[PDB]
Amino acid sequence: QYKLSVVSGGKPALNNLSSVTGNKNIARLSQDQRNYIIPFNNQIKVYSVETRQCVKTLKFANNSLLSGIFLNESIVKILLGDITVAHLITVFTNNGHVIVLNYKGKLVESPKHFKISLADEKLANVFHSEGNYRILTTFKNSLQSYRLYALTFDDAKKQFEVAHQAE
Amino acid sequence: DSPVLQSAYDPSGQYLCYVTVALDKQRVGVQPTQRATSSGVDTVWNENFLYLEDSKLKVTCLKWVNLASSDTVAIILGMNNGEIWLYSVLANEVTYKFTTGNSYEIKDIDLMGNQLWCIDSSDAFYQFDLLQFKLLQHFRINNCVQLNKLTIVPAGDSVAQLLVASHSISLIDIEEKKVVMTFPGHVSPVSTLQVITNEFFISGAEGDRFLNVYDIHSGMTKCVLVAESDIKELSHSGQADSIAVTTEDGSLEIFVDPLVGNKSKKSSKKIQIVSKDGRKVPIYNAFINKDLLNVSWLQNATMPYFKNLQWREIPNEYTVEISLNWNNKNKSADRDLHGKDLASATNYVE
Amino acid sequence: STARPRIITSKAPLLPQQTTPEQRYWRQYTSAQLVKEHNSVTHISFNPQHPHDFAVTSSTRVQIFSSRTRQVIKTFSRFKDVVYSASFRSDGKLLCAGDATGLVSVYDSYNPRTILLSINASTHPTHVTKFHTQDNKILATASDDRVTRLWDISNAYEPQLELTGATDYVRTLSFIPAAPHLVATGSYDGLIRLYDTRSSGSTPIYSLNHDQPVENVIAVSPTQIVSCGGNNFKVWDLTSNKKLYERGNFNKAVTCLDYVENFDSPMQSALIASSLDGHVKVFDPLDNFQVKFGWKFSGPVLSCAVSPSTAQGNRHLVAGLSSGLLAIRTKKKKSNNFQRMMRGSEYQGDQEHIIHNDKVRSQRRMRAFERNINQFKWSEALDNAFVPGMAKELTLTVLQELRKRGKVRVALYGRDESTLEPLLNWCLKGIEDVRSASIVADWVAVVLELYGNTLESSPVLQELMIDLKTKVRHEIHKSKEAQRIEGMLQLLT
Amino acid sequence: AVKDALRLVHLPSCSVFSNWPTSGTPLGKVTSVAFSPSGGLLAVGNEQGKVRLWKLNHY
Amino acid sequence: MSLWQLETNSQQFLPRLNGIIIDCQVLGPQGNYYSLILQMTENNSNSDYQFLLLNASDLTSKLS
Amino acid sequence: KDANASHPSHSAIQSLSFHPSKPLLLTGGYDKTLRIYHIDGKTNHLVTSLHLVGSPIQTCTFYTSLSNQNQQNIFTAGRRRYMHSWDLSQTAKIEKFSRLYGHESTQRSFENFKVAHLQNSQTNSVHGIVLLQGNNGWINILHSTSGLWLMGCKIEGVITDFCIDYQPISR
Amino acid sequence: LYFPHISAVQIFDFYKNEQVNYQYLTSGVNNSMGKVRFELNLQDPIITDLKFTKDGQWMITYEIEYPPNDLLSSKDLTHILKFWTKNDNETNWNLKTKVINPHGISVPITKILPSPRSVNNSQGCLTA
Amino acid sequence: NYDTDFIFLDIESTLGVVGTSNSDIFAEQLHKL
RNA sequence: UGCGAAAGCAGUUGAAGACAAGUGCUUGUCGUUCGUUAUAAAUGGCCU
Repeated sequence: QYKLSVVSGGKPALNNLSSVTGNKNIARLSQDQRNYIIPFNNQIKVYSVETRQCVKTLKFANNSLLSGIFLNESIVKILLGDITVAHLITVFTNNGHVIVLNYKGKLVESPKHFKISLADEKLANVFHSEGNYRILTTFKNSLQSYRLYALTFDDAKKQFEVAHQAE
Repeated sequence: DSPVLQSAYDPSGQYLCYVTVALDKQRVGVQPTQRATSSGVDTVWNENFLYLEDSKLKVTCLKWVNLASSDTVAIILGMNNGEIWLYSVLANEVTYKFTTGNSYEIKDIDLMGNQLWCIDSSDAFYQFDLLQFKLLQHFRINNCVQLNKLTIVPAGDSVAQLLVASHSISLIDIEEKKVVMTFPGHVSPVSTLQVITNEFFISGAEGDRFLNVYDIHSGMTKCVLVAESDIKELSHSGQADSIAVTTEDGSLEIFVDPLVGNKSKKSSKKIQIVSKDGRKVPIYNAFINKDLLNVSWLQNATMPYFKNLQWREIPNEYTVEISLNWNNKNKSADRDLHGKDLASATNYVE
Repeated sequence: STARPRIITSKAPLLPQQTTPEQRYWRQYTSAQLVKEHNSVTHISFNPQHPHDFAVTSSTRVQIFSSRTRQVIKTFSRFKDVVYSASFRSDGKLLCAGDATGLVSVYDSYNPRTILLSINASTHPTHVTKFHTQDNKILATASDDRVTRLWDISNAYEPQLELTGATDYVRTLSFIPAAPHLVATGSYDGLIRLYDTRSSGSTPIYSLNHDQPVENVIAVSPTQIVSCGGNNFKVWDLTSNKKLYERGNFNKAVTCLDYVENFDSPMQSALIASSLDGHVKVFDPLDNFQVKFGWKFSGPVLSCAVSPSTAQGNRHLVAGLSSGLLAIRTKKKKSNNFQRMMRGSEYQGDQEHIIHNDKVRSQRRMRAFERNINQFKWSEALDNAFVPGMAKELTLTVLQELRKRGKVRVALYGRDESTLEPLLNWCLKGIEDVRSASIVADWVAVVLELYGNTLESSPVLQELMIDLKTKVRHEIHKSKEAQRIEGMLQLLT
Repeated sequence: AVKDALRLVHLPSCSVFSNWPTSGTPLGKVTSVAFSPSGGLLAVGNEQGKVRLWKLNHY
Repeated sequence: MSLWQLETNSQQFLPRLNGIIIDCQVLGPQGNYYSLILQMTENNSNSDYQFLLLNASDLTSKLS
Repeated sequence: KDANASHPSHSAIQSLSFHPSKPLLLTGGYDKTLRIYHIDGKTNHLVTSLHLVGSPIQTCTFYTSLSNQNQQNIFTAGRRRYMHSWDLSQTAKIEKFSRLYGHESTQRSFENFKVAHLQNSQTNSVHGIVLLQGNNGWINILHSTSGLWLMGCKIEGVITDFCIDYQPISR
Repeated sequence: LYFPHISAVQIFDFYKNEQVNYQYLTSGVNNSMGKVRFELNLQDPIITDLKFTKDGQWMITYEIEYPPNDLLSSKDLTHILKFWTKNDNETNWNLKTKVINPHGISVPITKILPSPRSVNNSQGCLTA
Repeated sequence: NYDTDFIFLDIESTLGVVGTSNSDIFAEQLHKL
């Protein structure tokens, strides 16, 4: 007769890492600057800046991959477009899962899931300028140490390779 | 009175080409009539325009090339230089220009497949081929002192006779190059010369409220259709099933079964557009296919808007209501009624 | 970002006898003028029409006072004996008056020289003369003959109708609104008698018993009539023929009574009733005829009147005293080249597609103490609290705000005896009030704990604590005493 | 300051045109002037609130 | 929120924000928007974050 | 045919401006209304109007970003300590510039202003700037979008008028 | 859905999953200034209870105001009870009445129960 | 809730509920431009 | 810190390591650990 179901959302997600300052905000503004993507603890909400209304919501429960992945992990960054390749986004989680999702449409049940190979490293941040990608990772005085890799996608193997640059 | 100098739906009735003046230069633009595409994608404004780089240069005639017939959709534009421009709307450029030897302006044009006929202000006929891009033949028929209108009778898959009118209407045989029959036309110059069916073509003149339905084979006036005001445009549905005429006062008159007291018939249904505040919005063109009617009006200054309505169910006297800006209090989504920011918290006041 | 909240003025819990919206309206009848007449002013009446002048009857003369000027503009002295009324007609063109001789004189209002009509109603005195409100042509007269004749202006030789049946003096006459045929008379028999002019008349349809001599009968509404006699006024319903309410808060015999409706007051309707004890009091018919205001005068009040509903100007409250005094209380109500150059300011965008408004409404100017608090001037905000001519409640707020902000020691550091005395002077007075007693204790506690050393070396401060000690001890006795009356009061219950 | 006080100057000759404006040209108290980026249209506003439009045929 | 103008060392202010500013950032090719994170430290039981996007032109909340 | 003939104005035409590319004409005046007409020479109908309550218009002008051609905007100003910008039909997107970032004393009205293009050479980016007239010789230069105060220019005596000239350097 | 945040009430729409309003329901240093250093030890009035009448036209709120430290009146809490209204179209609640120290001085209101529709048309409440 | 369903709040601030053709080619192309 | 009413009733606030300064010794500190229920102070105040 009765059934239990989650309805509303939760707190906005944040980069809950003490050392990083000025990089706490993970929300991104689209390239055309017409909508803002904010990750929550249980979804990703796309708000339209002009009308100030949530045009789209991507719930992790609705998707099977997101339900398995996030439902502990958290999004470490969102990058506009798709690295592998006009409304695509690439989500990097702390463990290393890379997920290509789409807003402005209907969410696909089989996104382009990938996985960066990290050896006892917690992904902390990623960034790019023009096609070039670097990833910062945390490894272990109560003070963490950081390592900086170069991330590239090889089309032949369809995998993300990481090459050490700094520490 | 209307910024749109000329307008013309495509044969399918899904896109409208209109010519307007920007400063001192005419620009030609195509807009989609339907609110949404068959795929369900919402229709959007088309900013691309074809500018005539010369102020003197003007468009005198516009004719669509049937979208289904040809791979690329084209609109054929007659100009006052005496040359015809074939315009591919997608490339937004004039692919080819048919030039007559003379410089007289083109009064009318018509098309049947590859055939293309026009008339100059010198009263000279010309024949052209779209596939071959050549001027086949040109001639002048005697007793055709003026020629404002040209229409080709749809007989089979070839052209055998042409309808022409200046103030009276004439039927001419191409091979014989002579008049066959003459119909007593209007006092004023003829403005519309469409052919409704076989042996029945309608005729209308400038500043006239009467349309004459003539029998091609006999030559007698079958009926005279009357509008409440001067007629500007005309659209015929099916095979004489319905006729819609855009009056000069901005109304639309529909004639239901005009070909079935009997001599003179009046329009059966009248359609108007009036805004919520009270201003009347004139209609400058319309299209009627089987059971739906497309009405076009101008908002802002030159922006065309469209509405699709099923004229069968509409009552006899019907006024479309449209929301146009008038004394709109300007609401910003980032502010409330009192101008306070939405993010701001409400203060405590006892 | 949000606009800064305004500092909220301190408001303690309500005390008894707060000002009411009805009182705040009637206090505005401020300007008081006392005029002295030769004899008691018996009747007062207001012209129904603009400018709404009012006529006072006193001794052998009738005077009309200007509403705006509040002075006599016309005088009717043609009467030889005492005059007993000055009512106007509904049109306001005529005013009728009665005499002790029994003669009824109708003059043109604002033309004392002309007499339009003179009627000998009876040989006995004619105390009441009133025009019929619905019908202008018919004039009513009541005399000591105990017959209330109904006259016609056209036929002045015989009355139209002679209502009788009263066994004592008839000094009151009323016309029921919406019932032109009905006429009400009140005699010193204590009976209010209703007559129908449509019928034969001369016999009342019914009589209502007031049990005391009736001094005035007034019709407040089409179905209710209020009659004042003896020491109380009672309101009767004609449909039920029984008294709905009775109010006897007066001490002497109520004399005159007037009713005003649909005027700009909070109360839709008002009933003013003179007392003969010096009191004229306002009652509201919408709240069961409960008292809402009052005035007191030097002597017994024989007549009262208030400006009509449509006064269209300054309102008036008039009271008439047997000493001959008349009391009036009033509620008062470039170049063409340049303009063509600057011409668009009047336009409000009535013909435009879009109207956009972003001007913020002008907020009330903030006071000095509020500006200092906003700018974090704790010490200067304290100084502004104790300045000459500062509202006591407004001084209490800044003290509470600084306490609320947690800035009580911070406001008291850079101070000596010279700049501490203003705070102690107010504390000497603020300790008495119940509202500011607790706040004074907090501030006086800190200053003692923060300036103990300065106290010893400064003599003038010392006396400020001797006398402050005296007063707080006095407040202790009052607070102990209030507990004792509390204890005994619990015993009674 | 005054009515009809508008002059067009040819460059680089720096000679004021003679034929236009004339005594009958309506300009009024000229308070705004604008040239179209292309097409040679001239718009003149005046204190009366009337924007009058001219076309230069050369352009 | 204080915008320090480093040329003259001046400063412009946006006060009475809903919470203390954890993070600031200038978001745009021309700095059209400012993105802020607010904390609302009154609630000790939880960390209540609020993301505010202000229009730099008139410092009004474009999206909270 | 007169531009204003379709929808007349209730004041003097204080400023006129042609759109850089589209065939639009903009009008303004102390009637506090911004009327845009579609100039064709024969009809000149009114595209849209915008009444700004309590905002007399002493100068108004179109502005199009030199890089992003799609960005169209209208700046209007009067004897007021603020300025309005209208980005370019159910509603109008209006922003008010009213902040001078510590230089309010030098600028008591926005009534005399002009818009130009500034190239940030250290990044080669181009953006608009709003130039204003100050109290004593001061010219205050603001960012057209963000409204930030960029630089100020000072001359001796009373500033009467100013203009802008562009000098190309290389490609 | 109404959340009694400290000294303020959040109105949150769970159907749309967005906040609709944030209103301050108490006096105090709420948004007058940003507290720093020792001012950060101050406690704003705490909204302890918040209830609606069955009709929904009236809001009943109960608040505790805490005195600042280092004063004589530094141990006497103040208990305030407030009644607010709003029309359905409006969004902001308007304080209509305020009761200072209900039930006595320094005595809390532990329970609030709005009255049923039968009695006074839900225009009443009980406090315990 | 005053309907049949019940709402509950979870300390992650999650509120759950317990309760009972040439033209067609042209139309695409014109939209792209 | 625990319990309770708000009043109050009981009970805590330890050790190691590293660093700085002064003179192996003294003091003060900790973006160091283990265990127990367990004054402040860089002239530095809120727009239009």
